[PDB]
Order: sequence, then structure tokens, then C-alpha cells
Amino acid sequence: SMADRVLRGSRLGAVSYETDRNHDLAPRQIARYRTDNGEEFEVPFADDAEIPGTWLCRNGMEGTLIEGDLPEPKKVKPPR
Repeated sequence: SMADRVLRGSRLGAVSYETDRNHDLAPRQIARYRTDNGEEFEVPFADDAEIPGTWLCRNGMEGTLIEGDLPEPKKVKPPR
């Protein structure tokens, strides 16, 4: 079976690969991207990088950049 659009996850988790807290944390940008089935995923970018208009999602489809929050809260661009 298949569907044209689908929404699935993530109340029961979960993250991919052998990730652990021993990796530590560093200055980053968490973006979101939406696939062609409407499936939305999150992509962490490092301070050495920026967010391109689109990026490949873990579903195996090219996702397009969307915001995970509202148009006009208290939000600004600087510093990163």
C-alpha cells in the first residue's frame, strides 16, 4: 500500500544512529524541512555552515525549508 501524502511520528520517538551525550554540544542551527509526502524532519547545522533553501530528509526525499514556529513572535536574525 501507498499514499500521496502522509503524517507519521514522533510522540513515541525516535532519533537515528549511535548518538549519545558523550558527543557533547556545540554552537548550531536546527532547521526543519518538509518532503514531497508532507513528511517533516529536522536537520542540525553547525556554526561553520548555514541553511540552504532545501535539504535531503531521513525519509530519503528532498525536503524544503519550513519554520517550526509562528511568523511574528519576538524573533530576530542576529547573531546567527
